[PDB]
Amino acid sequence: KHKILHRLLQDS
Amino acid sequence: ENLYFQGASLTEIEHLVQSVCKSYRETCQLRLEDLLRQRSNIFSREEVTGYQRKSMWEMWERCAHHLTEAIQYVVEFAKRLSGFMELCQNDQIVLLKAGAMEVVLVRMCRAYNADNRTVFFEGKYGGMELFRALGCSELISSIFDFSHSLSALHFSEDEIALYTALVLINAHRPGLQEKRKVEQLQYNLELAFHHHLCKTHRQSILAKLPPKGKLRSLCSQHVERLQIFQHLHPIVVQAAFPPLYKELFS
Ligand SMILES: CCS(=O)(=O)c1ccc(CC(=O)Nc2nc(-c3cccc(Cl)c3)c(C(=O)c3ccccc3Cl)s2)cc1
Ligand code: NA
Repeated sequence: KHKILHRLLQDS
Repeated sequence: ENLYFQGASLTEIEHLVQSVCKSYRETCQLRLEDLLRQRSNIFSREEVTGYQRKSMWEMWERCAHHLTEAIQYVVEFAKRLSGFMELCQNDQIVLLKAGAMEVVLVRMCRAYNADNRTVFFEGKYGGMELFRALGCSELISSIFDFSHSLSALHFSEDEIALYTALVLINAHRPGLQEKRKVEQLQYNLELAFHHHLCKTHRQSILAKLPPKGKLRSLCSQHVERLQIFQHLHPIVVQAAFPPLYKELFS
């Protein structure tokens, strides 16, 4: 899933 | 895609030094001077007893939360690192999953006071007896000993910045798709770190740095202790552990 990690990496 | 994915000149290595040191200053969580100023602020015997009296599950939850906050700053550091955002999503995840905890473990030596063997936790300094409710004494003593050995090196902020950039950009992590891109970025960060040490007459620390196996052992020990706790209190982990902590460690 890595939902949070993906979100943190895509948040500019 | 990025200059640091190819062979870099001395001038470009000198810029990498500045860039890494800037990325670190902006993502450090606590300033070194604040941590140093608070060294006289130690938990009393009554306060220590109070931490020891907390339930195991409550102590784990507080520690998982504090770890998650530190890790969030490591994610920001990674994002500000030259070339990291240019790697693919698979590789950024791979690197952060294997290295985020290792970076936190290294950053922790700034918050560790080798004079009285105390660490800054929840507003004050406390010894390892403060974490006795966790029921993972060997892990705690191994972490204090690691922080103790790192403290003996008298790292500057710039050294921690450059050494943590390297702890994270490790081309040997299993699962990397673009291994050669990561190998070149690691080589350039190695040159930047060794260049800074050469320039500051600090090459003598190279022989004193911990082996990579030491940081891997500490991370594996943390995951093993989490698995024991998880079997005892599965609902606590499911309901009250931060989601980022669970993605990285569960
Ligand atoms: C890390 C960046 S900074 O130096 O700015 C900065 C930020 C916040 C703090 C406060 C804090 O959050 N203090 C903690 N100290 C400890 C701890 C526990 C055992 C040994 C050692 Cl040395 C430290 C914690 C853990 O929860 C913990 C950590 C690492 C490994 C396992 C645990 Cl259980 S949280 C300290 C330092
Ligand atoms: Na220290």
